[PDB]
Amino acid sequence: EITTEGVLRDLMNIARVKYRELGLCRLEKAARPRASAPPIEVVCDSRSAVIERENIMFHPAMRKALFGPTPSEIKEASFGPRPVTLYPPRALLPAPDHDKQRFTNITVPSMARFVTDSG
Amino acid sequence: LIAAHSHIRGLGVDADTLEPRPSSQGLVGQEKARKAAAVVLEMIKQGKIAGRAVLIAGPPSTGKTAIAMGMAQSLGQDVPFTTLAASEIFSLEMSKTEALTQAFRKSIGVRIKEESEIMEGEVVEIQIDRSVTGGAKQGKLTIKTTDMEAIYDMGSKMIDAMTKERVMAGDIISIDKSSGKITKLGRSYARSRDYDAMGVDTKFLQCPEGELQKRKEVVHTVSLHEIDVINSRTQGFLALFSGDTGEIRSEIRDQINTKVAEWKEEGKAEIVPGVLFIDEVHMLDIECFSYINRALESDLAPIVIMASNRGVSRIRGTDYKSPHGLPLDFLDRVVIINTHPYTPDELRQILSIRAQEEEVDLTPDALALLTKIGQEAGLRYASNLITTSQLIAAKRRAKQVGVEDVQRSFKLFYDPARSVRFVQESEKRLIGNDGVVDFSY
Amino acid sequence: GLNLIAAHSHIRGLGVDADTLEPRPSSQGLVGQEKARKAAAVVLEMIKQGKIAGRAVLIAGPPSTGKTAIAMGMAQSLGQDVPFTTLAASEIFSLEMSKTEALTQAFRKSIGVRIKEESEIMEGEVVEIQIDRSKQGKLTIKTTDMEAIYDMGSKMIDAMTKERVMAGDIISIDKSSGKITKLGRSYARSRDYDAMGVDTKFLQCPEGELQKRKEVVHTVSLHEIDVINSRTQGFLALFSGDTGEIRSEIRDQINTKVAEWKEEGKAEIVPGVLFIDEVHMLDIECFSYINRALESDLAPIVIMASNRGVSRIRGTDYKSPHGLPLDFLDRVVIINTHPYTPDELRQILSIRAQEEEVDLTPDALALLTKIGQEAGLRYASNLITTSQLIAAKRRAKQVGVEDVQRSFKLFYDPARSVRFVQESEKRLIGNDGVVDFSY
Amino acid sequence: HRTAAHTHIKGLGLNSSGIAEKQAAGFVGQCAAREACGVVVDLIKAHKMAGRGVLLAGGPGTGKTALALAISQELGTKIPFCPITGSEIYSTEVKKTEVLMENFRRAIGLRVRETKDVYEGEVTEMTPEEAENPLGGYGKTISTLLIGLKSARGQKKLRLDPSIYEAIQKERVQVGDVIYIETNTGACKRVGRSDAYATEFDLEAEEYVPIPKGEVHKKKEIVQDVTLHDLDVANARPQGGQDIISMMGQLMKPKMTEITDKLRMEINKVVQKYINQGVAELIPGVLFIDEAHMLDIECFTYLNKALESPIAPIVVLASNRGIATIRGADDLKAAHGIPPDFLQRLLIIPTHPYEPDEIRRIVRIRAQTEGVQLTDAAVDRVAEHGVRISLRYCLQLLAPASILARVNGRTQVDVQDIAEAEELFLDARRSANILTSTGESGGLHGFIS
Amino acid sequence: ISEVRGNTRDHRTAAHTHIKGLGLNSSGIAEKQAAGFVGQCAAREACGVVVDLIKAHKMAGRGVLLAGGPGTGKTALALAISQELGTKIPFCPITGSEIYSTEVKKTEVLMENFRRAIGLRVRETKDVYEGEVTEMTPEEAENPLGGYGKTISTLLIGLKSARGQKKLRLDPSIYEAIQKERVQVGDVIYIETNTGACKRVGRSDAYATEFDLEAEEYVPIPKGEVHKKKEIVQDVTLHDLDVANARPQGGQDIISMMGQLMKPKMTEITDKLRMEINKVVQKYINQGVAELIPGVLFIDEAHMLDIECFTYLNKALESPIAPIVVLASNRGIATIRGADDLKAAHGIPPDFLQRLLIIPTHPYEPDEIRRIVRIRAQTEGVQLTDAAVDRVAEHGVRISLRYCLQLLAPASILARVNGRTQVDVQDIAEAEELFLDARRSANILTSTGESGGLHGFIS
Ligand SMILES: Nc1ncnc2c1ncn2[C@@H]1O[C@H](COP(=O)(O)OP(=O)(O)O)[C@@H](O)[C@H]1O
Ligand SMILES: Nc1ncnc2c1ncn2[C@@H]1O[C@H](COP(=O)(O)OP(=O)(O)O)[C@@H](O)[C@H]1O
Ligand SMILES: Nc1ncnc2c1ncn2[C@@H]1O[C@H](COP(=O)(O)OP(=O)(O)O)[C@@H](O)[C@H]1O
Ligand SMILES: Nc1ncnc2c1ncn2[C@@H]1O[C@H](COP(=O)(O)OP(=O)(O)O)[C@@H](O)[C@H]1O
Repeated sequence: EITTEGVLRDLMNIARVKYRELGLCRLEKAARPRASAPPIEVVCDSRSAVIERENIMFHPAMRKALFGPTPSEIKEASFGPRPVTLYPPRALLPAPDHDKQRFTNITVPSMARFVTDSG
Repeated sequence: LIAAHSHIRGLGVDADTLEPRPSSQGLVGQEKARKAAAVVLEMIKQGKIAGRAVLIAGPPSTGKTAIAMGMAQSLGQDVPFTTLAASEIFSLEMSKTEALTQAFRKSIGVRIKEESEIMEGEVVEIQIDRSVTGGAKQGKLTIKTTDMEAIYDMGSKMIDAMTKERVMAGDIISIDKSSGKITKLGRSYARSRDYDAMGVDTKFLQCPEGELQKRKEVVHTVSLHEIDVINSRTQGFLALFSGDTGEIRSEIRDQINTKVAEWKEEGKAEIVPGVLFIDEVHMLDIECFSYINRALESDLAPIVIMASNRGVSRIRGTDYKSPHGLPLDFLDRVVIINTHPYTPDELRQILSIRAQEEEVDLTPDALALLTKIGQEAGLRYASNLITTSQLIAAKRRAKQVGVEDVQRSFKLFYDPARSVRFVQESEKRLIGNDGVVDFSY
Repeated sequence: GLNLIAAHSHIRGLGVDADTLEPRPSSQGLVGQEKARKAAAVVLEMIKQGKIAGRAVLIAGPPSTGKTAIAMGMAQSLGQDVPFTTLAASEIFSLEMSKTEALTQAFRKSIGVRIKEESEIMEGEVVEIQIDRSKQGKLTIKTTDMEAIYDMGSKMIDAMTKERVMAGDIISIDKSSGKITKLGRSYARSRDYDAMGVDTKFLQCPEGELQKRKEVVHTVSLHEIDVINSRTQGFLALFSGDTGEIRSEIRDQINTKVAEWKEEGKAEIVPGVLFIDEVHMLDIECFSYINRALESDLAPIVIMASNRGVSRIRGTDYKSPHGLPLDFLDRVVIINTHPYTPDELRQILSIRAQEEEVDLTPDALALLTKIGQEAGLRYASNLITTSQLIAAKRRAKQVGVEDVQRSFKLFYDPARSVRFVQESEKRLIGNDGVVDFSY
Repeated sequence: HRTAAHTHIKGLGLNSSGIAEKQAAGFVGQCAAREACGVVVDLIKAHKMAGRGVLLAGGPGTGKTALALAISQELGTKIPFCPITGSEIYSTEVKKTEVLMENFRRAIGLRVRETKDVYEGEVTEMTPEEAENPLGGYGKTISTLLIGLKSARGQKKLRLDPSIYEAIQKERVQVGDVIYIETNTGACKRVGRSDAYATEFDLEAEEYVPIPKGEVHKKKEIVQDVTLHDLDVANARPQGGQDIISMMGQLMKPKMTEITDKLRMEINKVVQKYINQGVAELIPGVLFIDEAHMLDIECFTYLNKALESPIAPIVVLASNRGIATIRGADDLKAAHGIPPDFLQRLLIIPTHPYEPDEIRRIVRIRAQTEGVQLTDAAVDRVAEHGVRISLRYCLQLLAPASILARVNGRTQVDVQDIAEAEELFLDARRSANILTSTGESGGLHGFIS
Repeated sequence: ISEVRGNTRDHRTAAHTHIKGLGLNSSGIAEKQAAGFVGQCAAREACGVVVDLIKAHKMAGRGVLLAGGPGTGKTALALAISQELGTKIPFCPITGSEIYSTEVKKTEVLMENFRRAIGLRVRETKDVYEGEVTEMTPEEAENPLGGYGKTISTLLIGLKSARGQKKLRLDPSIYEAIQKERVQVGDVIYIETNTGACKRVGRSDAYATEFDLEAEEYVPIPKGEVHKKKEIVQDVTLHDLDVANARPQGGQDIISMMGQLMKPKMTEITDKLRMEINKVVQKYINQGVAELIPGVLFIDEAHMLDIECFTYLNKALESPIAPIVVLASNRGIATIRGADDLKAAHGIPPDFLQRLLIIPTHPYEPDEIRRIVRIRAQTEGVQLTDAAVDRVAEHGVRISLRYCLQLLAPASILARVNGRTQVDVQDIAEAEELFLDARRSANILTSTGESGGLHGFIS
C-alpha cells in the first residue's frame, strides 16, 4: 500500500482490474429470474406476531448498519463541540458489482434497441 | 523460461495447400496428422461447423500435445483455446457435468463492441467539498487543452478516483467517462515546491491539443461462461476468477443463449467459436461421455480436440475395455487422427530444435549419441540429457557439449527402461505390491 | 464431583525409582510389566530432556495387558509441565478436514510455547464517577481494604460510557491494553433492585490492593497459535472446532516467529507427547504422512499402542504385523507388554477394589483372581463393582464368595458369551441374515 | 448460420392424416416412429393427460435424438420442451431426486397476465423525516421520506414507507433524477437524469432522459411466461421484497436447495387461484431425458412416484442399449437398460437401422444443409462409408472434404477429396485395428493399456 | 513486561539434523564422506546437477525421481538439495497424502503447492515521514476565500523520531486524515508520499503518565530517521498472488467483514486467473522490477498420488512458469493408486515416468553404516566406546540402519543413570532389549498369537 511504485499492489488487484476492463460491470444483463417473490410469512392472529414480524423481517439494527447514519446524526456529529462516534461509522452495504443494474432486476429500454428492433 | 513445447510456434503447414513441410515452425514429421490438424484449423477459423470431436491418438510422445499446441499457436489471441486435463472435471464444488458445461462455454467467445468517450487535458483547477463526519462529497474539475477549457462537475466516485490518483493542478490526465477510469500521463510544469511529501516527480508532457472530448470504439471478448457467471448473480462476480460458481441453473443458460443470438442479430456482438482441448481424455468416466454425446449437438458447441495414449483399455466407471479407453457410442461421433513413432532422422531434427531452443551447443558427436539414446530410451529422456549435459559441460568450463558430457549424463540419470531393470534387480529391498520388504544387508 | 471412578483412576504414575529408572514391582498403581515400564521410563527421560525430536514408540501386546495403563502412567508422571495429547485413531477421520490436516493439528497440540509475563491490573468496586462536561473526569474505586480516586483521560470516559459503568459495578482495567471489563455487581448491591437483568452477576468485592501486579507463566501450544491466526477472531474456533484446513503458509510463519521468540529468550519451546491409541485404525495415507511428520525439528515424541496380530492394513488389502506398514515400523521402536501371572492379577484386583472402595473377603479375592485368570482381567475387574451391588442387596458389609458367584452367573464373560452364540446359531441372525423365530 | 448435427431436422414431416411422408421436413424413413411421435405430439397439444411416458428405443445413430428434436419443433415455442441427459441428474448441491423434480417443473408452463401498479416522474423534491429512538442502541431511524414526482401531465408528493426509502437509497436517487417505483415489490429504478439538466459538463456518463409522459401514477398490463419451477425457486430463495431477508439473499452466493413438497403443493394452490381468477392458463409440456440408461434404480424408483403426480409433464426417454445391467442395481439386467418395473409404464417407439438408399438420401440432405456441393460419384462414395462403417462417420466427412476440395481450388467435392478425407480422418474401427496391431509391441512405442 | 529467559537456547535434533549439504567438490564430484553424508556418491552427484539446474533458472517443469528402497537416503538427499539452494529459493515439501483435501478437488491442492514452489522477488522504494507529532499549526492564506470563516494555505506538523525533528509543511488537505484518524500532539503517525495522507499508530509512551487511567495502549517513538526513504525487497509465491486475488482481504463492507470472521475455506481457483496473473507477472519481469525465483516442489511418498494427480501433473509441468518437481518413491512394482488393474515400476504411471530424470539410491555397506553411526552419535551428542560403535553398526547391518541409529538416545540415558557419560556395550545390550525392532516384534506376534481365544493378539 505504501511503496511509491505499486508493483505488488497492482499484482494483488489483477482480478478486479481485469473484471472492469472487460466491461462486465456495464454490459447489459443477459438473464434475470423469471419470477420473484417476497419471503413467506407466518399468519397468526396475535399482535405479538405482528410485532415480531417487524422486529425480525424488518430488523432495525441490521437495516441501520446497512444504510448508515441518519441526516440528524450527521449534523449532531458534525456541529458538536467534541467528536462523537456513530453506531456504524458508515453504510456497510457493499457496492454493487454491476454499475447500472445495482440491486434490482428492473430493466429500461434504450435507443440501441429502438433503432434495431425495426428492420 | 523454456518449457516442453516452447519451440512449437505454429503447425508448420503451407497456408495455401495445407501441405506439411517436413520441418517448419518447430514441428517435425507427423505429416498426415499435421495435415489433418491443418484441415481442422480451417473448420475452426471458418466457424460454421459446430461440435466436431477430433481425437488425436498415438503411443506416448509422438507429439499429440505438440500438434494441439501448434494449433493454439496458429489460431492466435482472439480465438478461445481452453485446455483441460480430463482430471480437472472431477470436483467438489460442482458435478462433472457442470464442470464440462463450464469448459464448453469457456470455449465460445462473444466479441462485444462499445463506443466510449475519453477526456484528456491539463488540470487547471480542482475543487472538492467534503462533509464533516459523513460521506457527502461534491467537486469541480477545470481542465484544458491548447484549444479548449471547461469546468466539469464531479460526483463522489470521481472524487474518490481523483484523490486515489492524487490529481493536482498541472497534471495531464485522461478520463474514460464510460468506465470512470482516471489515469495521469505527466505534468505541464514542475511539481510546486512549497509543500512537503508531495510524491515522486512525473514525466514531463506538453499540453494536449484539440477538443477535450473524443469518441473511441473499444472491443471486448468474453466467454459465454463469463456471461453465465455475471448473470446468475446479483453480487459476487469474483466467482469469475475464484471458481466458487456453484452449479449454475439451466434456465439462466437458456436466457443467455437466446440473448446472445439476439445480440448477434442486433449487431451488438460477434460470436467467436473456439476449441476445447481435452488432454488424456480416457480419464473421463462413462457419465462424462454420455453428457458430451449431446453437449456436442448444440449450435453453440465448440470444436472439441482430444488426445489419448491408450490401447484397448478399461473405461472408467465401467467393467469393460474399449479402444482408446473410450466407449463406442462416443467414438461413433469422433474422427481419429493418428500419430506415429519417429524415425532416427526425425529424432535428430527434434533434438536439434530442442537444443536450439534451450540455447545448448551440441557437438555433432554428442548429437549422434543423443540420437542413438533417443532411439533406445525415448525422445523425452534424450531431451532431458541435453539440459543435463549443458550443466555438466559448464561445470568443467567446456565451450560445447561433448560425448563426455552426454555419457556422464547418461551415467548419472537412468532412463525408464534401465530404471525398470533396477527395480527388477532389487525386488526384495523395494516394497512390493503386497508390502513386504527386507531392510537388512 | 465430576471425576467419577474410571478404569484407570488408580494409575497415579509410572512407579519407577526415578534416579535409576528401575521399576518397583507394585507402586503408584502399576503392577508388573517391569520391562515395559522401564522402557516407558527411558522414554520419559527423552521427553523431559526434550532434545530428541520425533521418535515413535509403539506399545504392543494382547488386550488387557496394560498398554493404556502404561501410557496413562506416563501422563501422570510427566505432569502438567509438558503437553500430553491423547488421540484415538478414529478421531482423525473428520468431515471438517483432511486426515493429514487432522494429524497436523494433533502434532502441533503436543508442542508448547511458554512465556512468562508481568501483568498490571486494577480491579475494584466503583464508588462514583465524576465528569467535567465543560473532557476530563475522576473515578472513585474501592477494595475491601483500600480506596482511591483516579484521574480519567477522555478515552477512558468514552469507554466507561460505552460499557455503561455505574456505582456498585466491579470493574477491571488492564493497564497494558487500557481496556475495561465489567465483571459484575457487588453482593452489597443485591438490595438495589426488585428485578434483575438476565446478564447480571453478583460478586464479592475485590480484596487487597487495587493496582495488583503479578508474575504469570503461560503455556500455549503451536496448534492454538495456528487457530488464533487462521481468521480474525480465530480464538473462537479453539472451542467450536471449525478450523478448516489451515493454510500451510500460516503455519510456516508461526514456526518462524516462535523460533525468533526462542532466539530472543522471549519464550521457550516445550516439546511434549502425542499418544495415538489404537493406531491400527489409521490408514496407509495417514502412515505416509506420519513418516514425514516425525522427521521434523518441531515434532513431538509420538507414542502409540496396538493389539493387532498380523492384520490387514486399512486402505489396502495386504496384511502386516500390528496392522502397520513395514515402511512405518522401520521408524518405530517397539515395547511389548505381556499377560499377567495370578499374583499380578491378585494385586491389580486389590488395587481396583481399593479404588472402588470395596471390601473383598480373602476368599472373594481368591475366587475373583481365578476368574481373572480363566476369563480375563477386565471381566474380573467388572465383577468387583457388580459384587458390591449384590452384597448391598443383602445389606452385607463385605463382598463374600456368594456375591462373586452370583455376579459370575448373572454376567457372562466373553468366552461364555461366544459359546452361547454358537449354541444359539439358528435363533441369532447370521452373517447371511437367516434366522428362525419359531420355538 | 452455425450448423450442428440436427440442423436439417425441421419437423416430423407428417400428413394431416398423421401418416409420414417418406422424405419430409429433413427426415428420411423412420416412418413408423415418426407417426408414433406424431401421436405423442398430439397427446401433448391436447394438454389433458399428466405423466405419460414414452421410450425411444433403438441403436446409436438411428435418429432417436432427431425425433425428440422434431417433437420440439412440432410443439413450437409456446410449450415447454425440457431436454436433459441422464448424466445431468447427479448434482453435488442437492439429491438426485431434486433435479428430477426441478426438470419436471421446468416442463410445466404458465402464461399469466400481471398488473404493474407503478409511479414515475422527475424527482422535484426529496425530504426525510426522523424517529428519535431512545434505547434501541442503533441510534436514530428514518420514519418516512416525502418525495415529489413530476411527469409531463401532473405531479404528486409521496410519503414513502422506510422500506421504500431504503430501495431509493440503494438506487442512489437525487433531486432531478427520473425514477420508477413498482408498488408490487416496492422496488425503485433510477431511469436517469432529467433532460432539463442535459449538459456535457459532468465527468460521469449520465443517462439524460426526458420527463415521463402521461400521469405520474400508472397501471401497466404485462403478459409473462413462467414455469412452475420459476415459482418454486422464487419462493424458496426470496429476493423480491425490501425486507432484510430479501436484501441479504441478494448478497449471498446462489445455492440450490432440496425444495420441499410442501412448497410445491402450496404453489399449486397459488397457480390454481391465478387460473380461477382467469389471469393465467396452464401450458403443460414435456421432459426429454436423453441417455436415460445413465439414470439409476433410485431415479427410476422416484419416477414411479413423480409420474403419478396429477400435473406431471409428458416424459420422453431415449435409450440405445440391449440387455444391460441397471445402474445402482448391479445384479439386475433388463432390456433398454431400464428396470422391468418401470418399463411397464412406457409406450415404446422402436427405431430401426437405415437401408443403403436411405443413407444416400440423408447424405444429400446433409450436404445441402452444410452448404457443400458433391458429384454423384462423391455422394455414392460417402454413402458407401455410411453403409460399411456408420452414418455418423460418413456425415462427418463432408466438412473435411469440402475444405480439401477448396484447397485445390475446386468448388465441388469429388471422389478424390473424399478419398483424402478417408485417409486423414479415420473411423473407430480402423483406429481400433492400429491399436490392436501395434499392441503386440511393448516398450517405448506401445499404446498404454 | 515479558520476563526474558537467559540461561540456554540450544537446538533439538531430528532424523536428518546431520545433513548439511551434498558434500561435493568444486568439480561437482562427491567426497566419500562430507557434509554429513556417507556414500550415495552417484546419487549425490546427480542431485548436484539438479541443484545446478534449479539454480540456473533456465528451465521450467522438469521432473526428477529419487528411486530406491526405504532408508536409502532419499529424503536426506531432498533436504540436502534444499540446503544447497538456501532459503531464498522456495522449497515446498509435501507427501502425496497431503493432496486429498476435503475443501477442494485434489488437483487444486496440487496446483496450490505447485505455485507455492514458485517465488517472485519485487523491489520497491518505501517513502514515509514518521514520528510523534510535536506540533500542528495552520497557516492562513494571503488570499482568503469569500464567505468562509478561515482559509488555510499550509498545515505544519512537527515530527520527532528518536533520531531527529522536522517541520513538515504539508498541503492543507491533510486536515481530512487528522480529523478521521483523530491525530493529537504526542501521537505517533506516518505520512506516506504516494497518498499524502497519514495514519495513526498510537499515542507515544512518552505520554504514558498523562492520566491515572486512559483507554489506549502506548507505543514507542520510532527509532528510525524522521524521513524514511529506502528500497524494500518483497518475496511472494505466485500462490500468494492467487489467494490475494481470489480472496481479497481489505474489504470494508458487511459481506467482506462477515467473510473474514468465518472459516476461510480454499476454493478451486480458475486457470483464467492464474493465466492473467502469469501474464502481468511477466510484464513486470520484462520491465525488470520483479525477478522470478523457480523453486522445488518435493513430493514425498509420490506413490500416494493417484493417476488423476499424475495426469494433471502432465499439464502442470508443461506450463511455462513452473517449479522443478522432485518425486521420491520406494514401491518397486506396484498398483497405481487410482487404477486397480495397472501395475508399474515405482508405482508411477509409465506415461508419466518417461518425463522424469531418475536417480537411484542403493543400499549401504557395513562400513558406511558404521560411519553413519558415528556421525549420528556426534550429532545427538552421544559419546561411545568403539566396541559400542561396532555393536550398534552390527544392528545396522543385521536389522536396519534406522533401528540402530534409534538406539543411541535410549542407550545414552541408560548410561547416565549408571553415572557414565560414555555409552558402552552394556548399555547397547540393554537398549536393544528394552526396545525391539520390527522383526523381533513380528516373531512375538507369530509365536504368542498362535491362538486368539484369550491372552492372544487380535487377528
Ligand atoms: N513432431 C515433433 N516436433 C517437434 N517436437 C516434438 C514432436 N513430437 C514431440 N515433440 C516434443 O517432445 C516432447 C514430447 O511430445 P508430447 O507432445 O509431449 O507427446 P504426447 O503425445 O505424449 O503429449 C514435447 O516436448 C514435444 O515438444
Ligand atoms: N499393570 C497394571 N497395573 C494396574 N492396573 C492395570 C495394569 N494393567 C492393566 N490394568 C487395568 O486393567 C484394565 C485393562 O488394561 P488396559 O491397559 O486398559 O488394557 P489394554 O492393554 O488393552 O490397553 C484397565 O482398567 C487398567 O487400568
Ligand atoms: N431419418 C433421418 N433423416 C435425416 N437425418 C437423420 C435421420 N436419422 C438420423 N439422422 C441424423 O444422423 C445423426 C444420428 O442420429 P441421432 O439422432 O444422433 O442418433 P441417436 O439415436 O444415437 O440419437 C444425426 O446427425 C441426425 O441428425
Ligand atoms: N548417506 C547418508 N549419510 C548419512 N545419513 C544418512 C544417509 N542416508 C540415510 N541417512 C539417514 O538414515 C535415515 C534413513 O534415510 P532416509 O532419507 O530417511 O531414507 P528414505 O528417505 O529413503 O526412506 C535418516 O535418518 C537419514 O538421515
